[PDB]
Amino acid sequence: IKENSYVYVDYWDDSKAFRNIVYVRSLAANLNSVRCTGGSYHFSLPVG
Amino acid sequence: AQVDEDIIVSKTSLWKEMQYNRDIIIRFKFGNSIVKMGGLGYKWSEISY
Amino acid sequence: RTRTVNLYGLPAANPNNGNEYYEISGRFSLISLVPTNDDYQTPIMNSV
Amino acid sequence: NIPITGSMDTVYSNSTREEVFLTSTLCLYYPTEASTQISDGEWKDSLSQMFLIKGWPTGSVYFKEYSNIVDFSVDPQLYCDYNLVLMKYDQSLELDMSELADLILNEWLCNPMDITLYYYQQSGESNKWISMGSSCTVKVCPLNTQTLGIGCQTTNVDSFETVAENEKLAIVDVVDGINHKINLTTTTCTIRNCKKLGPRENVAVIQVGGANILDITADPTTNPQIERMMRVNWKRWWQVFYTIVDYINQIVQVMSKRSRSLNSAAFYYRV
Amino acid sequence: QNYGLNIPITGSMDTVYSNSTREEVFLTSTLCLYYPTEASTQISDGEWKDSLSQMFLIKGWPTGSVYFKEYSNIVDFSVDPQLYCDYNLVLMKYDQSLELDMSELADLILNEWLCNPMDITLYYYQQSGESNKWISMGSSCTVKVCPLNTQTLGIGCQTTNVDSFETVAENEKLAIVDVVDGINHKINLTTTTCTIRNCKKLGPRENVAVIQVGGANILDITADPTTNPQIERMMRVNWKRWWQVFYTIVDYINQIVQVMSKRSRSLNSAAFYYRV
Ligand SMILES: *[C@@H]1O[C@H](CO)[C@@H](O[C@@H]2O[C@H](CO)[C@@H](O[C@@H]3O[C@H](CO)[C@@H](O)[C@H](O)[C@@H]3O)[C@H](O)[C@H]2NC(C)=O)[C@H](O)[C@H]1NC(C)=O
Ligand SMILES: *[C@@H]1O[C@H](CO)[C@@H](O)[C@H](O)[C@H]1NC(C)=O
Ligand SMILES: *[C@@H]1O[C@H](CO)[C@@H](O)[C@H](O)[C@H]1NC(C)=O
Ligand SMILES: *[C@@H]1O[C@H](CO)[C@@H](O)[C@H](O)[C@H]1NC(C)=O
Ligand SMILES: [Ca+2]
Ligand SMILES: [Ca+2]
Ligand SMILES: [Ca+2]
Ligand SMILES: [Ca+2]
Ligand SMILES: [Ca+2]
Ligand SMILES: [Ca+2]
Ligand SMILES: [Ca+2]
Ligand SMILES: [Ca+2]
Repeated sequence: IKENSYVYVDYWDDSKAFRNIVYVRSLAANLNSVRCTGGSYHFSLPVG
Repeated sequence: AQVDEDIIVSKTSLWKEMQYNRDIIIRFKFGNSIVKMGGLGYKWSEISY
Repeated sequence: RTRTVNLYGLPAANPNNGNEYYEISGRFSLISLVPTNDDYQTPIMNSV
Repeated sequence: NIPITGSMDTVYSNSTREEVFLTSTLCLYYPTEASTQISDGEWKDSLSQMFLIKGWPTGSVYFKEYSNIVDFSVDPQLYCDYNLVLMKYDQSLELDMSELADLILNEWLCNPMDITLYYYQQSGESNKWISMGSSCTVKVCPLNTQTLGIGCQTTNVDSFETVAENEKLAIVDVVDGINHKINLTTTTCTIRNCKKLGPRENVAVIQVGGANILDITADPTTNPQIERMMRVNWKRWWQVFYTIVDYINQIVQVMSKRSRSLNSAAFYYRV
Repeated sequence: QNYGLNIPITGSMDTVYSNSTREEVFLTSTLCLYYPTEASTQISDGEWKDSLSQMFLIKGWPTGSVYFKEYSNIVDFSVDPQLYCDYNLVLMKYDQSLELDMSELADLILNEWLCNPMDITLYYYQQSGESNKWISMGSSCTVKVCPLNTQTLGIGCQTTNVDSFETVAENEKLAIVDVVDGINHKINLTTTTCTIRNCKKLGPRENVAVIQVGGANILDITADPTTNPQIERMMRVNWKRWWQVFYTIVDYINQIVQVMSKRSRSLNSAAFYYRV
């Protein structure tokens, strides 16, 4: 994941805002940024 | 104006037109597919999303 | 214990890093046609 | 208000000074450094005896010390019937001193605000939001018609526009007619939506230090020097208190009986 | 010919009139804020001009009217103050030791001036009357004067030895020096870094307004000691946060332009008419 790429996050709730959401206009939002740090993954070789 | 307001902007006999503004919490999680190659077991074929 | 070094990004090996999730506070606004009374239900639950 | 007709030839009535001194109470709010410099503690009793010469009965005078101006700003209860507020001026405290003077001198009708649910406008010129607490840092994010920040992101409190920081009392005026989202430290500070009614006749502010700087009217254009914002120079708190005692008749003449059908009960030191 | 100066306009005191002389050569009136750079420094934002334009649009000013202009500090803004614009407000951040420079910039902008040059190295100059000053503006002006006798002999200063001259303004961006009216004077300053002009004062420029952001009331535009007028346009506020100051100005903008009046405005942006 680098600058040229993108991350999509689709979202849905059980509230009234999504009850019959099939047409939408004037769509906008404000999301504060976030950070994602990758953890460690051990490649289990047979020997070594 | 409320944080979770339910505002109207046009109403008709069958249809209406609601304006919805909501405060939300987007909790998501990355996905990965580790596919390790065959062979002796020292090779991995793909580490994808 | 490898040769490939000093290269930026995020790998797919473990982007979660033991986090149960990545949280973004946010809000959205939208305008949508819906039937006149909220006692309707579009299909949301699925069999594939 | 019903009409009250009155002739223009009736003879002036006798002096009501003695009646009001027998029927009312005076109360002085002074900073702790006053007592510290006085270095005494028979001084309250001595000043009560001194007031008795000017004609205030023994129990009529109430001395309510406060720590300092910014700390007294937080929700000042004026337990009295004629209030004097000695107010020592120091540089950089101009706005906070002015805030306190505005708050107590002007009559306010305040309503609670629920920051966590509603976005609040300001109705007009007379409306303000007053935040009081141990440390109020109100941050405002104005909103569009679709409730989206301008100059700010509604969910990122860092991008908000700070209009007060760590202040015990802040009287914020924002652009009227625009919804706002507020961030204020809900555990510490309480914010209320208030409208300025007429003035409060009960209270007078004796600025003790520097130049004429108090600006009760938040409007930039008008800077009226109201009669109840008195001022005097000082070097010795004993001299200040003797000045007040000697000229007490003039001060209470400047002040006048409070007139408002209040609704919030609170303790008063009446006779 | 003229605009009918020399004949009187008559009006009735018991009638409210209807028809008006509608005239406009504009897009519309343009509010115009001058703020110190420290304001933007403290704000630490940069969609903030957009934010304030959106606010003014609510208050009734279209988008392309309001303008925001940064100046480093009041002393540096004083040198050749240009008001390129229609409804001018100037936010002056008061602080100690800048009392005279602030009062002097206020005196320069709030009032209309009619300035002639001064070939300093050739002639000797006087001051005709109470409304006449010498305005010196530049990177660093240092005005040293020397009054002259009726015989053109210096008094208290030898006209040749410049070190004996009386310094009246030392290393200032703007110096509005008034000297004794009726004395010939020999003047010395740093001709490359400064320009000195013989300026009469016409009526007051009733267009620009001055909001003193800091503390006590010190602005004395009237160079006279006896009079210290407090004009409607000498506005003042008590400040801690520049955001609060700008919100105050925006909220009460209508009253501020009600105090002002745009009918006084020149073609050029200069703070003083120049009449060679
Ligand atoms: C206005 O802005 C301030 C600045 O952030 C808000 O403070 C935030 O308040 C919430 C709730 O008190 C804090 O949530 C906490 O989250 C941590 C983990 O993220 C959790 O361990 C706690 O139990 C709690 O849920 C949040 O940390 C705090 N923000 C900061 C930077 O400290 C304030 O709430 C805002 N005003 C309103 C009315 O929401
Ligand atoms: C009012 O004053 C006059 C003159 O001192 C005095 O004669 C009169 O008795 C006073 N009125 C009353 C009610 O005592
Ligand atoms: C219209 O304006 C003129 C001034 O040019 C004035 O003389 C006249 O009285 C005005 N109309 C009315 C009805 O008063
Ligand atoms: C000002 O005085 C200095 C010192 O004598 C001199 O060098 C300079 O030429 C004078 N300025 C003018 C404009 O003559
Ligand atoms: Ca911002
Ligand atoms: Ca304050
Ligand atoms: Ca307001
Ligand atoms: Ca004011
Ligand atoms: Ca100067
Ligand atoms: Ca000399
Ligand atoms: Ca003169
Ligand atoms: Ca003067």
